[PDB]
Amino acid sequence: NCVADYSVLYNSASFSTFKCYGVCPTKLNDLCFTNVYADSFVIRGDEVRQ
Amino acid sequence: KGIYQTSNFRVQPTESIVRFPNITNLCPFGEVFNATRFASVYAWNRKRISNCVADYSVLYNSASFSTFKCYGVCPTKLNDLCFTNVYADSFVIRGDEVRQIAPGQTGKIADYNYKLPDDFTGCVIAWNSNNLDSKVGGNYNYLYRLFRKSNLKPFERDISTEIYQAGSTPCNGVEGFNCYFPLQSYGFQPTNGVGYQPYRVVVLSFELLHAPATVCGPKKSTNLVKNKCVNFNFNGLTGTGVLTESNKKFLPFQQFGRDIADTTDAVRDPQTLEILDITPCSFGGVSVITPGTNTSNQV
Amino acid sequence: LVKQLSSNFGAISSVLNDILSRLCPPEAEVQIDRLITGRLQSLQTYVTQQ
Amino acid sequence: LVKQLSSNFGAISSVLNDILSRLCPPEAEVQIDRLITGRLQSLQTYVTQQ
Amino acid sequence: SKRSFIEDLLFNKVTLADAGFIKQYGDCLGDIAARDLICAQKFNGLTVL
Amino acid sequence: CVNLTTRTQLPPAYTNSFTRGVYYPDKVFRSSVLHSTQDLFLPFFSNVTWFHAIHDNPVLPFNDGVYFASTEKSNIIRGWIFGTTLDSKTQSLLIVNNATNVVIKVCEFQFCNDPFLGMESEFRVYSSANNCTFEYVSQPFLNFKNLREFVFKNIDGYFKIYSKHTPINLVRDLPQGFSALEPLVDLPIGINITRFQTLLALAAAYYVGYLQPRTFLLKYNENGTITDAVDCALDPLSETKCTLKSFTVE
Ligand SMILES: C=CC1=C(C)/C(=C/c2[nH]c(/C=C3N=C(/C=C4\NC(=O)C(C)=C4C=C)C(C)=C\3CCC(=O)O)c(CCC(=O)O)c2C)NC1=O
Ligand SMILES: *[C@@H]1O[C@H](CO)[C@@H](O[C@@H]2O[C@H](CO)[C@@H](O)[C@H](O)[C@H]2NC(C)=O)[C@H](O)[C@H]1NC(C)=O
Ligand SMILES: *[C@@H]1O[C@H](CO)[C@@H](O)[C@H](O)[C@H]1NC(C)=O
Ligand SMILES: *[C@@H]1O[C@H](CO)[C@@H](O)[C@H](O)[C@H]1NC(C)=O
Ligand SMILES: *[C@@H]1O[C@H](CO)[C@@H](O)[C@H](O)[C@H]1NC(C)=O
Ligand SMILES: *[C@@H]1O[C@H](CO)[C@@H](O)[C@H](O)[C@H]1NC(C)=O
Ligand SMILES: *[C@@H]1O[C@H](CO)[C@@H](O)[C@H](O)[C@H]1NC(C)=O
Ligand SMILES: *[C@@H]1O[C@H](CO)[C@@H](O)[C@H](O)[C@H]1NC(C)=O
Ligand SMILES: *[C@@H]1O[C@H](CO)[C@@H](O)[C@H](O)[C@H]1NC(C)=O
Ligand SMILES: *[C@@H]1O[C@H](CO)[C@@H](O)[C@H](O)[C@H]1NC(C)=O
Repeated sequence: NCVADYSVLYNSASFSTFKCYGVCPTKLNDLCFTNVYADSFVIRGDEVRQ
Repeated sequence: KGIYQTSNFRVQPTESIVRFPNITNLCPFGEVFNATRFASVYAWNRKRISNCVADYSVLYNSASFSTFKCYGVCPTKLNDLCFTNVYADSFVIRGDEVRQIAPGQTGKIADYNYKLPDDFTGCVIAWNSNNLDSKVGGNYNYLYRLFRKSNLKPFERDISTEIYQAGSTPCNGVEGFNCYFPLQSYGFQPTNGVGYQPYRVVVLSFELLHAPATVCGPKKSTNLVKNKCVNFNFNGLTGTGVLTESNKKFLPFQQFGRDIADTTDAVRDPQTLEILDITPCSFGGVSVITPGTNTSNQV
Repeated sequence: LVKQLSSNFGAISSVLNDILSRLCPPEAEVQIDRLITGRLQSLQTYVTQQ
Repeated sequence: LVKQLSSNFGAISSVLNDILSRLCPPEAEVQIDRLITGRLQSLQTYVTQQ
Repeated sequence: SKRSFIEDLLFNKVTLADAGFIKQYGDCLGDIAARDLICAQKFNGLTVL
Repeated sequence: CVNLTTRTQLPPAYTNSFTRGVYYPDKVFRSSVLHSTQDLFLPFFSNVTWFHAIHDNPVLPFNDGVYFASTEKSNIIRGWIFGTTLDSKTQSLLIVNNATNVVIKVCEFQFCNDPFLGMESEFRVYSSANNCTFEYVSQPFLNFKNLREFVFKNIDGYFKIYSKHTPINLVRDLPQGFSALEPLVDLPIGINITRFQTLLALAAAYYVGYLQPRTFLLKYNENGTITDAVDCALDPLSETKCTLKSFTVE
């Protein structure tokens, strides 16, 4: 039950990495999704590659 | 027994020939890499570069780049090429946002301040400047746009400063609630986190082998050999063939001529403005007439 | 022939608009080329049989 | 057939030497494969018609 | 030749767009003002036996 | 700046744009061939707005590239302005020729309501210049008889200007002849252009047409010059020529 603007993160946040597989990000504004799951956690810095 | 239209392996080229424009000027790499002041990202600088030889060995001797990503041209083939036009888009950004300077990316930088064509050809070069641009207490001379009514176009520079109506409240173009000033600044401190350190970025945009070349790599030219199939290189356009004199009325802006097949038919020599047709080395089929083996080997 | 429009030919999808709405030129064109060569192959086969 | 030498087939250029002077094996070979399969396809079509 | 009158008419009515059956190297290298189709074919491995 | 009061004008005239609006799509030399290319072109036999000087010029929209053309005998028509608001709030492309040097700017400009140059003096076309990012200046120099046809387009940050200057002997209307426009200049500006206006130095008229995304067939002759072209989707005959890749249909 969402509208996804990701402009608040622009206003405040600053991401080190933003890698999208299957969906290049610039086409992300004009799309709708069936299901969305946010898998959130914390890791060590190097392991971000993994 | 019979005749066979055999494949064409008989002749193989032996030597190479290199021909380039006769320019001895050294390119102003310093004025863009070694600059007192870089343009801010919203007002990024675009420097035409011309009448150049590009060695990029001075940067080797002194500089050390964090990122060197070339689209359309892998770097090792960069020495033996010449470019039609070259524009250095120079500016400074925040450290993380270095990822955003690329085709297909999105972000505040990609969307509001700077944008690349998805068909961009050229090289993005970035290195930190946390020990030069940054200063204690913050550096507020480097700003960027934070809100825009819509998305940017490639290489579009929007230097507008008028108030952005974030809400539906028309605040007459003056500061107020739900409508703020689009431009924002970074606080760069030498002790700040890596993702917040300033990075100097330069984007060399060009387009290859479609027009006369005035800038080129550092390879030295050679003499020309006619009526012999040789491995030639004219303004970075390589190939193998026999070079022969020709008459062609090339227009001043036209550098290459092409045949029905859209293969290069003739080249205007950069040093001596004459046109040379190229013809393949292995012209002419060869057919072997022979009696069948088990009888004789004469043919 | 019409059933061959359902083939992915190794692409993410058989629908052009899905790819174009999801993907952007630098790597979208590869999937589009795959679909184009597959469908052109099917047409060439059909014409040869005819 | 000769006009089909002008086709890019999705490549950056129809000229082999341009690709080879601009690109190096690990990803140049992909464009070269694209050109080779396109031109071999054109030849196969021509031979079939003949 | 031993072509008949009628055969002469036939050969003179239908046109054989191949520059005959002879087209030397020097013939193509001298024909640099027109970019002959047959020369373009010949430089790309296409030959007419 | 000053404001105009006395106007001897008429409703905007209309004429037919035909056999014109074609330019070289690239800088490659090719001869005695027929090449198909898809790009923004002026559709043949379209409707083109015809304007006269009073005996002033309105601001027009800039839709996906504009074809401009005009016939001249005394160099009245001395430049153009491009932009969105054209009041110094945003960068605005300015091209001028004051009989000495062709000048190109992208400065933020407060344009005069009524441009005029010179009768023989009084350069009065703008009133502000700030935060400029480009400047180009050439070297000094000093029936209608000369037709000049230009194409101004804005593609991915480059403002591309194609042109053709020819002698003529005709006053009434546009000629029926054929002429291709060579590429003259490509400026990296990075400006959002939506509206534009012309510049006069105060017999005079001009024509403005709009480009559309069309496919065209182009004929290079033995000297590599464009001698003829065919529109695609103009009409069934042209569509037949376009699909058949030929100018002659059996
Ligand atoms: C305003 C922009 C502008 C452009 C883009 C321009 C292009 C241009 N005009 C030229 C010739 C010329 N151009 C003009 C005059 C004009 N041509 C025009 O586009 C306009 C607007 C005028 C003035 C009203 C004349 C008189 C010549 C020389 C023609 C001759 O030989 O008699 C030339 C060839 C230079 C030469 O060989 O001497 C160029 C490149 N001139 C300009 O002034
Ligand atoms: C270039 O300028 C035009 C004109 O201002 C912009 O288009 C307008 O944008 C506003 C704000 O979103 C809208 O309210 C108008 O309806 C738009 N008009 C038209 C005709 O589109 C356009 O967005 C600008 N270009 C960019 C890249 O921002
Ligand atoms: C460059 O051009 C000049 C004159 O055309 C010629 O004499 C010279 O040999 C060329 N090459 C160099 C390296 O100067
Ligand atoms: C840039 O500056 C450094 C130190 O100031 C210097 O060593 C280097 O040679 C300069 N770059 C060039 C191209 O001269
Ligand atoms: C425009 O110039 C004024 C001073 O004339 C300055 O205050 C303002 O910051 C400038 N704007 C930009 C975007 O450079
Ligand atoms: C091939 O050689 C063998 C032995 O030398 C002989 O028996 C046979 O007849 C030969 N065949 C032909 C076709 O000459
Ligand atoms: C008159 O000139 C002023 C500037 O001096 C301008 O603001 C106004 O729009 C002009 N009005 C007319 C009708 O030209
Ligand atoms: C423009 O010309 C066409 C014919 O070329 C005509 O049908 C049309 O009505 C004209 N436009 C106007 C506004 O009259
Ligand atoms: C007008 O002509 C003079 C004389 O050549 C020149 O100095 C000036 O630059 C021209 N106008 C502009 C705006 O440059
Ligand atoms: C092409 O150029 C040649 C040589 O200058 C000339 O004789 C011929 O007339 C030109 N073609 C045309 C159509 O004028």
